[PDB]
Amino acid sequence: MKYELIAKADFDNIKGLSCDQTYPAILSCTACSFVHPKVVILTSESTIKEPNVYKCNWEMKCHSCKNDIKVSIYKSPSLSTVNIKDRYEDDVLVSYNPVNKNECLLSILECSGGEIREIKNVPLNILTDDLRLFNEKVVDEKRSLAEVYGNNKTYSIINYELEIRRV
Amino acid sequence: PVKRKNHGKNRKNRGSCKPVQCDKCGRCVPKDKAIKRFKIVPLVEAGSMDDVKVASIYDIFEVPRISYKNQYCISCACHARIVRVRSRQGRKIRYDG
Amino acid sequence: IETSNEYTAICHIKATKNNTIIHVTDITGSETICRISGGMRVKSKRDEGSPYAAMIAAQDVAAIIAKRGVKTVHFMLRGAGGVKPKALGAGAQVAVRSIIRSGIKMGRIEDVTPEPTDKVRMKGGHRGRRV
Amino acid sequence: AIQPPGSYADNFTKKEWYNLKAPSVFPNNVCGKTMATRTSNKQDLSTLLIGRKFEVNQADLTGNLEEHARKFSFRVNEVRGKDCIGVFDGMHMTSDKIKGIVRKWHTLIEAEKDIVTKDGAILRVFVNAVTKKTPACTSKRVYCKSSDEKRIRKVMFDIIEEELKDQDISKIMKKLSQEVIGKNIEKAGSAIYPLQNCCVIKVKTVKKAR
RNA sequence: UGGGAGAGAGAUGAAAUGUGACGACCCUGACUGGACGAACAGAAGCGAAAGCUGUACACUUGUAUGUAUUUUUUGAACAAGGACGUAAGCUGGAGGAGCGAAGAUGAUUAGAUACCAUUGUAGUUCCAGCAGUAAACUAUGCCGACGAUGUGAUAUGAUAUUAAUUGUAUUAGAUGAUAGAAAUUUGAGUUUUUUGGCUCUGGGGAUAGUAUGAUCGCAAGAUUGAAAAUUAAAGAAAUUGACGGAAGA
Ligand SMILES: [Mg+2]
Ligand SMILES: [Mg+2]
Ligand SMILES: [Mg+2]
Ligand SMILES: [Mg+2]
Ligand SMILES: [Mg+2]
Ligand SMILES: [Mg+2]
Ligand SMILES: [Mg+2]
Ligand SMILES: [Mg+2]
Ligand SMILES: [Mg+2]
Ligand SMILES: [Zn+2]
Ligand SMILES: [Zn+2]
Repeated sequence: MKYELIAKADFDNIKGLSCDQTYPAILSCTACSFVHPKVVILTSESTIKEPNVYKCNWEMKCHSCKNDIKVSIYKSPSLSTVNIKDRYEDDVLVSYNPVNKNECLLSILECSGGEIREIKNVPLNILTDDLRLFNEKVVDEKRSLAEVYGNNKTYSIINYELEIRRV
Repeated sequence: PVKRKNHGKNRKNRGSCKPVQCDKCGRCVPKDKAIKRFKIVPLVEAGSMDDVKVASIYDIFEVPRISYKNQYCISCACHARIVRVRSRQGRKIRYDG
Repeated sequence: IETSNEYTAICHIKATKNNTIIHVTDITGSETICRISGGMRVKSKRDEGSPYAAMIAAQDVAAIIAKRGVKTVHFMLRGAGGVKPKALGAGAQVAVRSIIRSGIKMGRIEDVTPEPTDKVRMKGGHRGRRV
Repeated sequence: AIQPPGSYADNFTKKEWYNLKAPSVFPNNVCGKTMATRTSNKQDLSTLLIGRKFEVNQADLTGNLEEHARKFSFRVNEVRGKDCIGVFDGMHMTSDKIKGIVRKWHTLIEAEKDIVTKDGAILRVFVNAVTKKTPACTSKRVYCKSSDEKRIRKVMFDIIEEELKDQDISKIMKKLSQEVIGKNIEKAGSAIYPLQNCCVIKVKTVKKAR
């Protein structure tokens, strides 16, 4: 059961999106149709390793049926890098995920015990089409963030909605 | 030293026997040096014995049973605890049916 | 009296450790009334042959078979057969209890596991399957 | 629903219904309903109804609750109106009673023969028997000699040829349902060695009747 | 290959490659090929050994039990010579369903060219011949005289009669007795109070079944078979502890 992270909205004057590999989610067992009532935060830094049976990124044991649930996080396949200049005249290498036509991939999830239902919102990093970078933006209640640059430049997001689809 | 009187199996005054095959692993074993069990199970469960009575179109009928014979090599047999290690003086007891 | 609204049908069940398949047909065996397998309702590959997914696979059978006018059902149970170990799976007793529970009467139960007179060479070497 | 739909690249209403008919030797000749699909008008469905086979219990035909072990299968050759007519071509015993009669420490004898009816058809029969316990109950070794298994097999050839020589199908089917063979073979075979549990297992048809 | 029906089937501790809308998998109706005789099936039978289970005929062959049948000492074991000999492996023709070394892919791993899984050739099947090795083990050469009770098994004769106990030849097991370093044991007994007859083999470990010569074989290889330089141990049966990614209460 291989899922993905895909953001779809109306985009203008952006070049890419970036985030931290951390997502709160609601999980559910596949032996019993039971929804875990509490949200669970998952990180790409927590490692659990056994030598010859399995390896995983997060671990869980069910309460109703005691079935094992293993979650693992992978990185994005289409990950590219562009140079950028700072305020002072120098060069710095940054990494980002390129926005395609009305779509953008972030990360790959995978699961061998249970399902994923809903993922919460992450404060993503926005890349400017005309070669600039801003650190941390949080999408508001309207699901639409707009910000104006000083020299009469504007970028915006319209109707930001997250989705998951198994492959 | 010698461990058992008959060495591995109960074969006397013969030269050879054709081999049979285990069900779990599938290695060849001679038919004398095998472990064979017999058990008879019914088609219906005892937990579902009363519930067929309300659904029967017939008045009275018999529930049928089937038999089975199994064969194993001795590596598979001791692993599934069909046959266990016994005492040295208690090895000579033979439980015929 | 045998109307088009009520008749007698035969049910085949093929249960192994990996999967259970429920196939119900008429008295001849040439036309399929309904056929729903246990793997079609489950989502994880480990749970195709579980007794949990079989009772889901038996209850949706009783819903569609009520539309096509079946009153009583005969039963044919079998295993894997051949060179495969032929023993009855876990989902055998689960399926026969759930169709009866919905209100359908049973006619006859028979055991049809095909047993060979002689075997062919099984999988595995002279020393066997060693895990 | 393990398979996602984007990963890999009502005819029940238009179906006609018919009735089955057994041969009229058994008092319950009605068996059940079948199905057939009519494609369009000016079509004859009689080609599809011939080649099928059905199988009915013996106890449902006889209307009796005593015996249920034997089983009969019939072949369709002709349609009248909404009815389908059958003829006897197959018989076999149930699998659970076949496995029950065999035992350890006891001699099993079996035989077979090909035989021809009054019409142009050839049949096969199978006969089994096991040995009986003597009142000399000291022996667990109730095995019989291999010389006497020849002699009991010769008597098995005689009664098969005598009971089913050239009699017609009405005498063929009723002689099997009444078990006339195994009881007569139990009296005759018991002279050399006492037997029990004599029965008929299966009846096979070799070639069809014109 | 003819009918019905329309999404997954199959494997694992858990999965992956591989596989299915040119329609599998399941239930049905007919066909063609190759291999093999389930359950009964045993501390039961036959064979010089390797070995030998579907039915009916044809040819051919053992050991044992009974007995006023012929002949009259023709016997046991064997250097030279001769025949048979599972499984692979070779040349020639027939065949090829399942299984499958070598080769190639998917996972595990520090590393796997190994265990796991998917494919895949020679082979294993038949006929005609070479080849001569196995833990070919009862690890116990062949012939001959005497031996303690109890429960069995195969064949067959006498007494006896529906109730038994008895003869000869093989064979399984238990308890004593002997012998043995001991485990064990109707011979592995009748032995320092050592002898009925006949063939073959061994002399502390390692070098080594290795070199060299000779005789066999289409080949692979088989039988026979040393030494120079080295070393104080190698080994068999059994008690007491310690350990087990060993099992029960
Ligand atoms: Mg041997
Ligand atoms: Mg047989
Ligand atoms: Mg004898
Ligand atoms: Mg000499
Ligand atoms: Mg010689
Ligand atoms: Mg030779
Ligand atoms: Mg040798
Ligand atoms: Mg030797
Ligand atoms: Mg010898
Ligand atoms: Zn659960
Ligand atoms: Zn095994």
